[PDB]
Amino acid sequence: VLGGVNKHSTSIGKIWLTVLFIFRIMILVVAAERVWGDEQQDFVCNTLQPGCRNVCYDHFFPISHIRLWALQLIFVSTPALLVAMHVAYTRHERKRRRGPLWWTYTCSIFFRIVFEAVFMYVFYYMYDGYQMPRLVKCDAWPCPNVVDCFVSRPTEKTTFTIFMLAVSGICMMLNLAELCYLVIKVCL
Amino acid sequence: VLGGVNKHSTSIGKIWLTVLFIFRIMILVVAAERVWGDEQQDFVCNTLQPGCRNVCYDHFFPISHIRLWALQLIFVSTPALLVAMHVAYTRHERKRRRGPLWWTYTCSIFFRIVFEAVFMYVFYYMYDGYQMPRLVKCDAWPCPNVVDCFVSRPTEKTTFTIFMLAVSGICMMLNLAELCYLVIKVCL
Repeated sequence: VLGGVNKHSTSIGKIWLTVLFIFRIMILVVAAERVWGDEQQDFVCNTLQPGCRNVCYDHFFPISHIRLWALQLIFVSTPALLVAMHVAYTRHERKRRRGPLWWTYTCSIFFRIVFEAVFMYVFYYMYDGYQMPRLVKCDAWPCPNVVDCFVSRPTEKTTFTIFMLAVSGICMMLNLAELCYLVIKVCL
Repeated sequence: VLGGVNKHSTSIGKIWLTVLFIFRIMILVVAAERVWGDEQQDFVCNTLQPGCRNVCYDHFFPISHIRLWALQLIFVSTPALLVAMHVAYTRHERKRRRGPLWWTYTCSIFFRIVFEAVFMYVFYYMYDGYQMPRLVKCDAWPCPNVVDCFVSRPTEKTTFTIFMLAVSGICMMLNLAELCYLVIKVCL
């Protein structure tokens, strides 16, 4: 909350973006330890081959969904943290002894859009959609031929994937609107 | 032994065919209860699906090898048994009150060749050779995808298959030679 206020921030940055960020954190907290807790423990494969469970789970879930969202939240909140420290350092120096603050705030907004876009592209490149399947067919060594494996709670995981994707898309739109608001105001 | 002697039988029928028939029976006796005893019990499939062991074994071994050879021995010894009863019935009637005996003996030889050839063709139509595989890949319902299954004692079963096939082929040749001996003698 505190690390989201600047003298150049409009109502969108002060209120709507701050609420959405808290919204994403709250959803992640309630859906991490309980929904994705038994992702590998309850991954059931129809085989007698030792080691097939480990390789098939790792093949279809190279990075867990909750870990991807945790990384995204850390990345998109870094530019806001950098701006706050720069403000304090400048405020300390000014007392001791647009402008520079305008460029730092504008640059932070640009990096928030880039980090938001990159993480959703990685999601689509890696899981080709939002729908988690009930069944996966795995043929990696040492599994013989093709082995059927069954995912834990596919429907609940699909529902939360839609929530995070939708809010992330809304956050990118709000950041874009704020960037356009600052550019046109200084230009015209 | 007794049911293999007729007044029209040459040395081949009296000696060589009788020894070969005893040879096949002796081999079958020592190789039935011990080599094929655990054919299904030691049939191991790499799966957790219930019922996959039953359907895959039945798919690849519709009739056991030993049961096929037992049926063949019964069939090829039937014409010899029929001839012996006809001789006793004729001998009883003659006392009570070439020729007919020549045709009965000749017909029995012809049926022995036919039964021998039919059972060998059935073996090749059903198992496409004498080599028993170590591994069979089975995809019949309810087995998921393709399941690996492992045969019990494939090498020992292959060795006895060669023995029975070789002796059956020799028995067919000897029967053919005896048939030609009788035909040319009566013709010329």
